[PDB]
Amino acid sequence: MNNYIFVLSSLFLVGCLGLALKPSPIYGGLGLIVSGFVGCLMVLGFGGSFLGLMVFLIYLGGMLVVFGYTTAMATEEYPETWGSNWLILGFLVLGVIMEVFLICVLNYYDEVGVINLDGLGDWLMYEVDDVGVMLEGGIGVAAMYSCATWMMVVAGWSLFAGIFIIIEITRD
Amino acid sequence: MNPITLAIIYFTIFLGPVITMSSTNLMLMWVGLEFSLLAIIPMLINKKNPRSTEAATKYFVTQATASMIILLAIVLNYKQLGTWMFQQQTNGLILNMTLMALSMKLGLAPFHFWLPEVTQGIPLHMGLILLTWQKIAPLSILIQIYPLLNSTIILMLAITSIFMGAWGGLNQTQMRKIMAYSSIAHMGWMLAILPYNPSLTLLNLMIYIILTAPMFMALMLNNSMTINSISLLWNKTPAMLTMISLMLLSLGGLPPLTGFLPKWIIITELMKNNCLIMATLMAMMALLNLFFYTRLIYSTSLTMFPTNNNSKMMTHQTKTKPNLMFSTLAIMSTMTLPLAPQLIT
Amino acid sequence: LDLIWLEKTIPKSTSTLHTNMTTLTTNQKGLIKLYFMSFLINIILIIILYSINL
Amino acid sequence: YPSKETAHWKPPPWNDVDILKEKAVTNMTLNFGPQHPAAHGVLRLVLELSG
Amino acid sequence: MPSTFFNLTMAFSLSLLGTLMFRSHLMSTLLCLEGMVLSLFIMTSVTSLNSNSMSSMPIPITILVFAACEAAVGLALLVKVSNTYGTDYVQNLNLLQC
Amino acid sequence: MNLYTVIFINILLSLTLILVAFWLPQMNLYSEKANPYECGFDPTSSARLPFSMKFFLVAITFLLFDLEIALLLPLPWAIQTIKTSTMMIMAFILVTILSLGLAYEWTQKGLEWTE
Amino acid sequence: LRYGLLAAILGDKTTKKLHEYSRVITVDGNICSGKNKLAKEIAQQLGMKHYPEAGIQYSSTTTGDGRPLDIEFSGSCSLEKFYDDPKSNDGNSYRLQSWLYASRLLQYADALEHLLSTGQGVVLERSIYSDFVFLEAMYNQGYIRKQCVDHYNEIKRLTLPEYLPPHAVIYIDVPVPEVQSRIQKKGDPHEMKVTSAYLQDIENAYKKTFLPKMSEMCEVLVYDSWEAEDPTKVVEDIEYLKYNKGPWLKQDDWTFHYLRMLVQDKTEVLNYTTIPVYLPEITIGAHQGSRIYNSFRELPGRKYAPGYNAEVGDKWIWLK
Amino acid sequence: KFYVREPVNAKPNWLAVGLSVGASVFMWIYLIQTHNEDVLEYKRRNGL
Amino acid sequence: LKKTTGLVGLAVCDTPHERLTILYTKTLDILKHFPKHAAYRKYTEQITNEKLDM
Ligand SMILES: CCCCCCCCCCCCCCCCCC(=O)OC[C@H](COP(=O)(O)OCCN)OC(=O)CCCCCCCCCCCCCCCCC
Ligand SMILES: Nc1nc2c(ncn2[C@H]2C[C@H](O)[C@@H](COP(=O)(O)OP(=O)(O)OP(=O)(O)O)O2)c(=O)[nH]1
Ligand SMILES: [Mg+2]
Repeated sequence: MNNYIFVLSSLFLVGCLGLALKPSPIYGGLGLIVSGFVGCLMVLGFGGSFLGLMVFLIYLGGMLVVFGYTTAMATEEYPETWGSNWLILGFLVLGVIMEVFLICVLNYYDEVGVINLDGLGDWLMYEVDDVGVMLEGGIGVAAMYSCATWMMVVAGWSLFAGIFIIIEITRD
Repeated sequence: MNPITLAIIYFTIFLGPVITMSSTNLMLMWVGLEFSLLAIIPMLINKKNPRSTEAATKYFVTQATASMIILLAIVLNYKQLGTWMFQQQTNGLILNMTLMALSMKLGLAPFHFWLPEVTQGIPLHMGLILLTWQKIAPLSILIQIYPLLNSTIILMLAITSIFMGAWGGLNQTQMRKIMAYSSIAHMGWMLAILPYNPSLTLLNLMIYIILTAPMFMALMLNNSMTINSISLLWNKTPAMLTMISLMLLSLGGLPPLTGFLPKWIIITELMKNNCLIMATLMAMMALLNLFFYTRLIYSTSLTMFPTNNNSKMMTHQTKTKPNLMFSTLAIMSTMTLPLAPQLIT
Repeated sequence: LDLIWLEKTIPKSTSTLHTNMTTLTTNQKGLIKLYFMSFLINIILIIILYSINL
Repeated sequence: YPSKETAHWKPPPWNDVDILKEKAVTNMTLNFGPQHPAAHGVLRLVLELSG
Repeated sequence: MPSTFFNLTMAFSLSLLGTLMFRSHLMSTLLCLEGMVLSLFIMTSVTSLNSNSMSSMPIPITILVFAACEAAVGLALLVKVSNTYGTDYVQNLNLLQC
Repeated sequence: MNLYTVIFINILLSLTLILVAFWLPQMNLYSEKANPYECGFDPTSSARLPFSMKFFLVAITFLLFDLEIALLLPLPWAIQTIKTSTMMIMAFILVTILSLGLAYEWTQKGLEWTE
Repeated sequence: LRYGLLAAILGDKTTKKLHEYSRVITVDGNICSGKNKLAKEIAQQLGMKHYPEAGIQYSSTTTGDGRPLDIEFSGSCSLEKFYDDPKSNDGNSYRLQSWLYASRLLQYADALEHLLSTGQGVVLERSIYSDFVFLEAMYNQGYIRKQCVDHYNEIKRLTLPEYLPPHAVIYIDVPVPEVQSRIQKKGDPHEMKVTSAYLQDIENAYKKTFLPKMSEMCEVLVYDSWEAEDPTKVVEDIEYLKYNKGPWLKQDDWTFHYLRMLVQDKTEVLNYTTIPVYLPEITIGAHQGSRIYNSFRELPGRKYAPGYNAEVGDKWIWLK
Repeated sequence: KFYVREPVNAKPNWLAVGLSVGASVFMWIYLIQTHNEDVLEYKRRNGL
Repeated sequence: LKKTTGLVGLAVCDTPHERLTILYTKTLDILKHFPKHAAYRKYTEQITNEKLDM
């Protein structure tokens, strides 16, 4: 129960490896949905739940529109999942073996202390205010409404200009 | 088009670099870069031809990848120091990734391959907007981190951009590709002088911008795309020829044109910092740049290429040239060498 | 000498070298897959240069 | 400076537009067969659909 | 936390390698771009939560907004590419070399 | 830990149900049975051809509006602020520009399913 | 250029100033068949503006003093010499044909500018959509060559799809012996030396290509001579025509605005007619070109911009 | 009329002419005044 | 003055007297090119003339 975040980070690494290995975009969206859920779990484990749930919802909508588009235009008669080429599977397991090799090397080389096998799960949350109200994530995202109105207005203008941009691109 | 979305898109094109150069937070510099890219894409893909679509796609994926690397550098700096600016004690790996990604944003070699591709297949005014306005925000970020840059990587990128730009402009016959390779060479000069003097790269940027604004304006007047198209300019607009030749010579860096001033003062500063090898190699490849400019001058001004029958109708009709923009910039980009101590800052 | 060998030595050989090198430089196809592969090679070289110079 | 590696190139068009017609949209053929509830038991309505 | 941050940095590196190495699919390239985006979001969120930088907590939301804007623009460009050719192939869009 | 156990119990329940569904009955598999359905005839296409959806602009607008949703969602903590005037003005501006974008798209016929 | 984005924003909408007779009507036919009078009468009793057939001197008449210039300033065509001897050692047939195409392009641009600026309809005689009939007749009679045909097709591809087709295309079918008899009765000695094969070639090009390719985008009003030689039944047909096809229905104020800009900038209209394709029948050369250009600049009213010519007037020279 | 089509500038644009002349006169007057103020301020700050 | 025809696809078609007039006169003018012994010419002239009269 100490290495839970490390297991999640390894799963995120595997999902990003599959996305890099580039299946058919159906399975690419699947891998990105899995990676988004895993990253949500990592953020929730590290702290406030609002950021993880936000990135989960956002990537759910994004990969849904992506699924629609890869059905519409980015498709082929035989969409390769991962086993159309044995090189893709061999490279996936090669990357997994390289990941295990590098983390074993960095555990053996414990001078810097980036990854430690004995010290894993000991330095996840550093210092927390034990007694205290209104210290969770989402209060800062609310402070975007009052303390970073410049961040709020550049995000809003980005979305507004983006509406105009996409209409003019797909005007045809 | 539509005036409302014209106003929105052009205001966002203006707003991107302004936010980048006026914001002290690296995140706000990144959102300014994002503003510039996303705003300029619909202006690129506007004629809806396959070449415009390809150029927009290439530009989008290149700038998106470079901006993602920039954001990686910003997040790693925030992890290392807790601030939102590279102060003094950041990691050299972070700084080198920042420099590499901003070089791919700028388009200097060996990240230069997309720039003539995107500049080709795009209308001339959008090429002007790209090659002048899009290169200020990454240069602003580079000027902001004026120390703590790797001079070795800076000089390697500068020398390869000047070499590849000279060779590419030597090969090309398309005017937009010629302008793009000129952009690559001058960006190489600016990046070369960047870690030693921000004032000199600002000066070279201003000289380059006021030099290639009227070049693009003169291309825009007759919609001249190729060397032959600019060659039949003696029948179309014969008054253009002297200013075209003088601005091409000034882009070549010939004295006593004011385009000699940025190369001269950059060589002076590099002499002050003992980089004679780099300065000499840069000057020789600038001579190569001047060669392809001089071939252009031979085509358009000093000889008279054959013309066709319909240019008689072209002479029958009347034209219109922008006041206060072409002639002013042409004069200030040719005959302003004796104001050199005022130009340097 | 003046019609063959000084001409072959300095100016024509310089022009031949630079036209060969500009053909070799501008021998690119318009494939952004190849362009991005070259960009990856550039990134790897920058990483190696940083790890060597330090 | 055309070489053996670039002798097959062409100059770009003057107006940056070239003919690249395919006409290979391949509209989906779907049959409302004689099992569809919308079909009246016995009908093979072959439909050329664009989505 | 340092092990997790190393894993997230390696995930970003893998998604960058996916972006740089094309496989015939502009949509897959955009997917790699959004994988890079997700990795950066998780890195920023974990850093802010670890350092208790509640004032800097709007930064992941800002990068998510601008990333979705760029994904929107990329999908629109992919639509235009598909209308031009009908296959969405990065090797098929190559005619600007001359 | 509790939520994790409930999630795993539900997943194991669904897996148990589908394993029972697959190992309980009697199997008789042949080609005409497992052919794709297509209303009692052989399919002309491969069902993997491009589909050409007609609401692509609405989908991209949905992406942008979903991120506007993500911006608007911290309002229950935003209303607890000490200023509340800049908060109210900022919320009004955000909702107004979102509505202006929707109105502009409606006027420019963006959400009209161009065939 | 008074008209622009600012004028359109302040309100100069083409759809606001449109009208039920804001139509482009193009009259077509063979060499001598009643189309000059028919277009005149149609414009007269529909309130349109009549544009006669764009000849060699169209730019000369529409620019400057309006008097026709020299035969070297206005092309080098010499239609009389083309009738006297085609297949000449110098390329005169294709020079005449390309110059007539460019002149018709300028005339079509002027007609579109008039219609989009004032709302008044226009009746053109033999617009740019019916000039390839002459080019194909020239090629099939052997008067020009495949290089000339390819150059013409390239210029047509560069210029033609940037404009709008006519609302109505009226055609006057007439047999080749009738055309021959009308030509002989006209009495022009150069025009009497035309080939009946050439006239049949023009008619075949018309029927085979022009009528269907324009019928799929606008309406066609083929008539005989007796249906013509009576310019009132034609006007009644135009009045009770239905305009339910073509690209005139799918466009709005801003498409009209950008078309109006492109059509009021005449150099942008004639830009692609001057592509540097070096066809020896079309290209000139530096010494002759510079001699002709200098002499044209030494013509009265042509040395400077039309606002600035003290030898013909323009008194307020120093304040503009 | 010598010309078949009316030229865009047959009469001076008097608004532009007056604005340009007035801007030139104002700029010269302001330049002379600020030069006088500058020499007066310089002399006042360091003696004569 | 009539609002609708009641048949779908049939336009209201104001001033119908002029339209009927020009259609009937065109029919007569093209019937003048038929042979005099053509029964179609005779009967169609009768029909068109009486409808034009009314
Ligand atoms: C004994 C004394 C020894 C010591 C002195 C040595 C130096 C002497 C001076 C240098 C030699 C003369 C150079 C200039 C003349 C040669 C260039 C030339 O004329 O090239 C012509 C040729 C183009 O021919 P063109 O006319 O276009 O074709 C026919 C019609 N189209 O052009 C081409 O094909 C390309 C020409 C490119 C431009 C050449 C000039 C710039 C040279 C840059 C030098 C860079 C040095 C560093 C190189 C990298 C590091 C090694
Ligand atoms: N070769 C050539 N001759 C042309 C072209 N256009 C017109 N012409 C010639 C044909 C006639 O000899 C002359 C006058 O053209 P018209 O067809 O208008 O003849 P005209 O005015 O005598 O008769 P009309 O009452 O208008 O039918 O111009 C062209 O594109 N090519
Ligand atoms: Mg006539």
